[PDB]
Amino acid sequence: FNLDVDSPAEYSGPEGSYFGFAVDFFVPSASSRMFLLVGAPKANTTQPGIVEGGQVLKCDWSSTRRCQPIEFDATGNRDYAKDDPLEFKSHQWFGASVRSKQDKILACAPLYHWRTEMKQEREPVGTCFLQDGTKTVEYAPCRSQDIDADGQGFCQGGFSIDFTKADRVLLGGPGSFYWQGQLISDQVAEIVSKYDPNVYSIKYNNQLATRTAQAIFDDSYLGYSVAVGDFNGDGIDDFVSGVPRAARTLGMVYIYDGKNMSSLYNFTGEQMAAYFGFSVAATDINGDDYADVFIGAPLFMDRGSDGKLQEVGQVSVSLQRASGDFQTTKLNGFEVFARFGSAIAPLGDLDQDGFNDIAIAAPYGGEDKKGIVYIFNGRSTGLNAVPSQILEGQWAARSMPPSFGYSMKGATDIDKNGYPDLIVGAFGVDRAILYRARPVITVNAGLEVYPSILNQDNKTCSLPGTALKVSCFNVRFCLKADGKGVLPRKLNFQVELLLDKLKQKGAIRRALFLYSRSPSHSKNMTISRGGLMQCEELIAYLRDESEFRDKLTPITIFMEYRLDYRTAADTTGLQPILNQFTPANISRQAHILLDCGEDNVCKPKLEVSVDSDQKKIYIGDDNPLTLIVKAQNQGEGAYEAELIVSIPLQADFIGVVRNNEALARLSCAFKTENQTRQVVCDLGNPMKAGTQLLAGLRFSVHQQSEMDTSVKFDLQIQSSNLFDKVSPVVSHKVDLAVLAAVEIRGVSSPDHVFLPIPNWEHKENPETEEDVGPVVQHIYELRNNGPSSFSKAMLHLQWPYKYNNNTLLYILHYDIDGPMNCTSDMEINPLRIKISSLDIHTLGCGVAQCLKIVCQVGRLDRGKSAILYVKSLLWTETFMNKENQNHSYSLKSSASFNVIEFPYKNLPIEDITNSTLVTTNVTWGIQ
Amino acid sequence: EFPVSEARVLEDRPLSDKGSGDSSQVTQVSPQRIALRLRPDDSKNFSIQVRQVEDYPVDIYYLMDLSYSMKDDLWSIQNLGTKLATQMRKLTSNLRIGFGAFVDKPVSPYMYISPPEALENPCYDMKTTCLPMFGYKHVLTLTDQVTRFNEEVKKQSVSRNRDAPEGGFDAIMQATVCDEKIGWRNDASHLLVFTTDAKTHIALDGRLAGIVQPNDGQCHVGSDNHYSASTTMDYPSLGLMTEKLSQKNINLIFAVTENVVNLYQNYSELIPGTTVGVLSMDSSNVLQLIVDAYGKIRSKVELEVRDLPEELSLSFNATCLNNEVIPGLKSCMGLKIGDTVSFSIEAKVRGCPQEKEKSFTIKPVGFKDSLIVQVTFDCDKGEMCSGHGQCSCGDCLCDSDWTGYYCNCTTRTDTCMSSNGLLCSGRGKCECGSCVCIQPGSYGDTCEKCPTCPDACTFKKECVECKKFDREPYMTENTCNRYCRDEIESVKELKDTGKDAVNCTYKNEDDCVVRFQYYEDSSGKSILYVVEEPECPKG
Ligand SMILES: *[C@@H]1O[C@H](CO)[C@@H](O[C@@H]2O[C@H](CO)[C@@H](O)[C@H](O)[C@H]2NC(C)=O)[C@H](O)[C@H]1NC(C)=O
Ligand SMILES: *[C@@H]1O[C@H](CO)[C@@H](O[C@@H]2O[C@H](CO)[C@@H](O)[C@H](O)[C@H]2NC(C)=O)[C@H](O)[C@H]1NC(C)=O
Ligand SMILES: *[C@@H]1O[C@H](CO)[C@@H](O[C@@H]2O[C@H](CO)[C@@H](O)[C@H](O)[C@H]2NC(C)=O)[C@H](O)[C@H]1NC(C)=O
Ligand SMILES: *[C@@H]1O[C@H](CO)[C@@H](O[C@@H]2O[C@H](CO)[C@@H](O)[C@H](O)[C@H]2NC(C)=O)[C@H](O)[C@H]1NC(C)=O
Ligand SMILES: *[C@@H]1O[C@H](CO)[C@@H](O[C@H]2O[C@H](CO)[C@@H](O)[C@H](O)[C@H]2NC(C)=O)[C@H](O)[C@H]1NC(C)=O
Ligand SMILES: *[C@@H]1O[C@H](CO)[C@@H](O[C@H]2O[C@H](CO)[C@@H](O)[C@H](O)[C@H]2NC(C)=O)[C@H](O)[C@H]1NC(C)=O
Ligand SMILES: *[C@@H]1O[C@H](CO)[C@@H](O[C@H]2O[C@H](CO)[C@@H](O)[C@H](O)[C@H]2NC(C)=O)[C@H](O)[C@H]1NC(C)=O
Ligand SMILES: *[C@@H]1O[C@H](CO)[C@@H](O)[C@H](O)[C@H]1NC(C)=O
Ligand SMILES: *[C@@H]1O[C@H](CO)[C@@H](O)[C@H](O)[C@H]1NC(C)=O
Ligand SMILES: *[C@@H]1O[C@H](CO)[C@@H](O)[C@H](O)[C@H]1NC(C)=O
Ligand SMILES: *[C@@H]1O[C@H](CO)[C@@H](O)[C@H](O)[C@H]1NC(C)=O
Ligand SMILES: [Ca+2]
Ligand SMILES: [Ca+2]
Ligand SMILES: [Ca+2]
Ligand SMILES: [Ca+2]
Ligand SMILES: [Ca+2]
Ligand SMILES: [Ca+2]
Repeated sequence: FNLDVDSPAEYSGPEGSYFGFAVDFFVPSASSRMFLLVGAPKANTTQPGIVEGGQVLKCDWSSTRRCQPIEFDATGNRDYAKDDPLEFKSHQWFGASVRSKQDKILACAPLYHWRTEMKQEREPVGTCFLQDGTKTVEYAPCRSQDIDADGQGFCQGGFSIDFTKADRVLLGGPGSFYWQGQLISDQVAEIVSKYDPNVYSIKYNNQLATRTAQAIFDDSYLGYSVAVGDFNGDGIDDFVSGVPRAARTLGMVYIYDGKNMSSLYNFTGEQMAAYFGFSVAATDINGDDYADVFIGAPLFMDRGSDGKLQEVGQVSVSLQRASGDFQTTKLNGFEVFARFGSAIAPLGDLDQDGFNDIAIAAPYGGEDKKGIVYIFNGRSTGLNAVPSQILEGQWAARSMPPSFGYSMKGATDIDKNGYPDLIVGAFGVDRAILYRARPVITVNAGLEVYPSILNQDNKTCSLPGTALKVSCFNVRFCLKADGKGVLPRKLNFQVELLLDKLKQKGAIRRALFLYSRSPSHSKNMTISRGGLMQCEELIAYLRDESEFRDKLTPITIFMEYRLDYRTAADTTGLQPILNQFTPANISRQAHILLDCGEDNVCKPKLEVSVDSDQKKIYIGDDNPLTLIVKAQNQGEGAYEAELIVSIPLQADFIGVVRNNEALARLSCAFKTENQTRQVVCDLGNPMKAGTQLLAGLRFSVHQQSEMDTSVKFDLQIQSSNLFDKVSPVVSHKVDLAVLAAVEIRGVSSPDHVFLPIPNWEHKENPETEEDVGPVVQHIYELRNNGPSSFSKAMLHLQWPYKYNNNTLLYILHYDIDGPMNCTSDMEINPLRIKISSLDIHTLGCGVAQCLKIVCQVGRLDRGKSAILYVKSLLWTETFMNKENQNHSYSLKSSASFNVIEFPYKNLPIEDITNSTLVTTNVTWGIQ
Repeated sequence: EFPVSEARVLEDRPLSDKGSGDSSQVTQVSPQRIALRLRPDDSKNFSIQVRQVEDYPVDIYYLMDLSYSMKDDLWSIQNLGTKLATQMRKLTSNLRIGFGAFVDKPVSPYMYISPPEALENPCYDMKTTCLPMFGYKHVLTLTDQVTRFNEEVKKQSVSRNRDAPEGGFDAIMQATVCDEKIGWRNDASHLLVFTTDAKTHIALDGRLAGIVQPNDGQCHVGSDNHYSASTTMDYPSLGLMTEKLSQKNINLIFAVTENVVNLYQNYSELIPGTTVGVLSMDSSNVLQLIVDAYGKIRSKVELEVRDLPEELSLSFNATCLNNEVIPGLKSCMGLKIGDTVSFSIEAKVRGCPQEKEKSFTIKPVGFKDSLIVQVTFDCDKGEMCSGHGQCSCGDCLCDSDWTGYYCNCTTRTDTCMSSNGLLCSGRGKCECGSCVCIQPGSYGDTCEKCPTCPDACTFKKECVECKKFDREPYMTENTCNRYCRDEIESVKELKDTGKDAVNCTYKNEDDCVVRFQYYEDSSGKSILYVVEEPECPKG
């Protein structure tokens, strides 16, 4: 969380050479000193006829800053014939990508143009170069025989590179095939031990590579960015590559394996044109060894309070579950237009807390598009979404934006100390910077005053000037501080003691030090060892009664403490920093004996009761719950009186009830310090004697489900008194209940069919819908709305069917949406009528013969419904244009349901039922 | 006391359908100014009206893809300009007209590299020679000579590229930030028709080509009229396109071929106020496409803010139909050119800060006229004061675009979106971002879902009994037009054959049986074919 920013290493390069576009740490196993690798595409070189071939500079940490080039290739453009080069190195952007194992470094040139061996051409296939101190070999996995865009001609491999644990360089070419892109992983000592300076192809032995996909997959840009880690079983790392144009500009992120190169897990952006995949990274952010993927979408647009879209970008941070699945989260940028996940760079431990950090970067953030670097830290819970620091760039702008943070690397420690480091690259001002992490001192304090309770008429310590024996009380402060790297031996702290801090500028400060009178004593200590609390004590007294009114407002002692510099390394000292989550403030309370007489000490009688009202929390939703507490002190005084409400997991504290007049507005406040959740309330420091409190505490219990059956809270008061400091703990369980308001909506599509029917012929033996009648479609929906979800229910539907052995509303079939299955006691669509191919009015079962469709439902949560879609069609024999009055019919449909089973078991269930009917009136309209 | 005031200051009144306004300096927004002196923690209310003034001058810039595929296109478009004017004339007096051409960044991987030099000039393989690579050329600024358009265009020649996706976003940007060259009238309705058949390069795609400098958003053209930084500056981000589109009040229309349609809609869904129209293979369909969008352009009044001190917050309660209101919204749709609407805003600062003129504006998207509001402030252990969640102290003063006791609630309606645009599908009300359906037996984020709800043949009934019978409700609430947006028509006896729509039937007050049909295709159709002469009881 804390690197040095007072004085970081300022490395520079030439004007316009994009010095810093790519960075890395060089750590040769053949030597003791580490270095800096800085890509510099667009850098003129001494290669004949080659303009801006770019280069790579090796920069020395040895405080000198002299960092000039790396001897890669000094040969200009090769030839295929007399006046016709075979390759074109001018403007190759060599340096854009720079990785390096140890002693092994791979630099590439993604814009390296090649003439085919075939016809005259200038295709951008790109090449890499792998140096090894002495031996330098060219690595062009795309300079294959096959050319043109339909092949690997515009591959631009080397666009991104990366080494695996067992040395196996992963590589990308966004233009392979039709810009689909492709990954190529080749073993190192295969790449070396196969290099023949006289061939432009080179079949590689154990080569892993992706194939040409289908047409629709063009312009996806696979291999745009690449990272490597283990996402499958054990062993070797797998290939993680970001495809910013996958899908429909949505962007995807593929993870192939390092052995088969077969596809594994995929990731997809949620918004178009956001470049989900511009950058990626695999690192374990929560100490449990399982690589975690991080994917950048620098152009993402979220929503501001105003509701409008802002271009700020998000960083999808997917955690790896041991089950093979993921627990993805998200993290949005801060300012608009500063790309945010524009460059993810996982570090190690800028704190050594046992969890890895990571630095996301907005190259256009901060004032004047100077770019900043937010350095998020890690925790077992996942990644802490709050920038523990922000590396603000400091370079103007000369021709274009500085792009500080556009490229960055950090994970190896360049200096002495046991903490990592970071290299950032601002190529708009042509420079790269080294940020040295500082030592993290964690320090425990500890302070307590001797007599805690003060007797005014106490005679023990003679005053300074005079000899007027006065009421003594001593207080000793102490502290230990152990580091974790290059720093120890002299952790020197400037401590401060203060008496009666509650006393403002009023000056009724009734506590001072012995040999010197004032509520303020100054002092500086020292320490070093792990468990060596180097201490000290001081004599303090209390002013006379005849010079101050009090009535008990605890005489609090105070302690402040801070480190000092010249506590670091030789090569320009690195001042440590105390861990962010440790306070340089500790303070205890001193009281005065008052009313604690007769027996001489306060022994309170304590009690808290609860009525247990509104005992009912329906499983499912946010159930509001208030607790009426009755804090009571019946004994003598009771210092630091306080209520300890122990709430459950699915608890959550809101506040104290003010809306109600008759209640107490306690100074309550939720807390979790230890593996315990609890509401803590101030019940009046000296809770007097016979004092009675009765406040209310509101919450909102969250469902769990088969949590057995009841949710309990635990009440107990406590205090700093020596005798009877607490009260008998009172527990209170609130009972979980079940409520699931299920309802059954129903509706006929053509609810009203006017019977004179537009041109219809009476067929002898029908074959199609047009031959029978108009469609009539009944729709039935069972919907559970109640908080509590159910696990099993039954749907019974009675359909008309016939009447006097005469059909009415012939069913063609039915469909289902949701967890439900059905069965018609009779065969549906006997006459197998396919599509086109080219007793009054009411007819509602009991009157007619039924076709009963029974259905089995099971699992309708809070807001889910199950639907039956029946598709029938009037037989049109609802005619009889003669005898009585064939006028007015109803064709009633009816469907009931019954909830038979829920997930909860120990709670009292009740069967839920009801029904609904659906009519379709076929009337004679003109007559 | 120290009363808070909202003294209106300047206020020409809406120019009742007077686009050509003879020295009446045409105004669409009611009070062109105003001023409020807010005391600490106090708010103040004020109305604001805006009108779609009839006969408003249109400016239309024709930006077409100049790829080989736009061969047939450039044929049945030369005749346009003239053909265009006649239709647009029945909608405007002063019609400006311009043109522009683009293809893709004339560079390395996009351009036809430099294989033989016999390529920096043509489409060599296929013998059909063409023009070289350009990216964004500006030929013909917006002028009166709707015929002179036919000139330049007939004189336009095609080109060819390797990469499927073209480099248009680059053009769409220049043909906006470059007002002077393009010639955009201040008081006029700016349009930018974007025609194409292929995908497109978004920002960051240009890294391949070796371009790492991001679009600055400035105007980059020279005397010659070709986008100069095309080869040195990456494609503009969907957002920068937005920022600049609103700022120059230019209307982007996406006239594209069906093959790549659905893609350009989501690009629209990200660029608010953008219109998409299905273009044709041969591209003849183009004008009947433009003159359709204009309608869409002038049928909405999305009210947009600009600047505005963080301290004061605006709350709106729009109203765009017979004084029935709709609290919360600040925009309106379904309006015909000429109608007027009002909004009613409310400034309110959370503890007056330090002085200055502090002047912010208010105006509808696309309009030039706006309400400039200059604000001034007359005011010269713990804190259980909360439960948090943006909630401050004192006793819980919520923040801008946050309401409710706990500061739980929002002021956002975007959440309560919908496909048809209408708030909560028109079956529910937006409550703290989330809709709360006025349940007709429905559910869903925006109450979209309602399988139990009555077939359309029961929803449209009220429409044909209105726009074709002058009866029933809506005829009663005066909301028969703005509401029944549908375009009815009397079917010559029998109706349609196309089995991609539904046919209804019903009995009217008159006890007669009406038979109609609900259809909908190509570019958002919804005709209500009504069989003429319903079957009534003979006698
Ligand atoms: C590298 O040297 C070249 C030439 O000396 C510089 O520019 C090239 O040549 C002219 C010189 O002004 C430029 O106009 C061209 O743009 C360059 N060549 C090409 C093919 O574009 C170039 O500026 C120098 N580079 C650096 C980083 O200093
Ligand atoms: C991850 O995404 C890729 C691309 O969408 C999937 O790979 C495609 O799978 C189909 C299925 O047969 C193949 O025919 C295509 O050739 C593949 N395309 C490419 C570009 O590789 C892959 O299956 C997806 N899912 C997983 C789990 O990898
Ligand atoms: C001592 O008093 C407190 C103890 O930390 C400090 O006041 C703030 O305490 C809160 C804890 O809720 C922190 O979040 C703030 O950051 C603290 N304030 C500041 C300025 O950091 C106070 O800083 C301490 N002062 C000293 C000299 O020890
Ligand atoms: C079909 O007709 C029946 C009755 O003929 C309708 O059912 C009810 O009928 C009584 C007649 O006394 C009315 O008072 C009720 O209001 C009717 N119920 C409803 C819900 O309207 C039935 O409604 C008709 N079918 C449809 C789809 O409306
Ligand atoms: C059946 O449906 C609902 C319960 O979800 C209730 O319906 C009754 O309640 C109201 C009575 O005026 C109305 O909403 C309904 O029309 C009415 N229906 C009937 C038939 O009276 C009712 O409580 C439920 N009944 C059961 C047994 O669950
Ligand atoms: C935020 O809004 C909710 C909206 O109701 C409020 O809390 C409610 O919680 C339930 C719904 O979520 C309701 O059934 C309760 O009646 C209501 N409870 C309370 C204490 O208001 C409340 O304003 C906010 N939520 C919380 C936990 O305060
Ligand atoms: C209801 O709509 C269908 C089309 O959606 C109408 O069918 C039309 O097309 C059929 C074959 O394509 C023809 O057989 C029909 O004659 C034709 N309709 C007309 C009016 O020409 C169908 O006819 C409509 N219903 C009725 C009663 O006309
Ligand atoms: C590799 O083999 C095939 C794909 O090549 C696949 O079935 C298998 O799961 C992969 N992993 C291992 C360990 O074989
Ligand atoms: C005097 O100091 C304290 C505080 O007044 C008092 O309680 C006690 O009797 C004396 N000190 C000791 C050590 O007894
Ligand atoms: C754009 O919108 C469509 C609408 O169906 C949806 O599938 C998705 O959001 C996007 N689809 C495509 C092809 O872009
Ligand atoms: C919205 O509701 C009405 C509409 O005019 C009015 O009270 C005001 O504009 C808004 N509400 C408040 C409290 O101001
Ligand atoms: Ca593996
Ligand atoms: Ca993990
Ligand atoms: Ca860490
Ligand atoms: Ca270090
Ligand atoms: Ca006592
Ligand atoms: Ca065409």
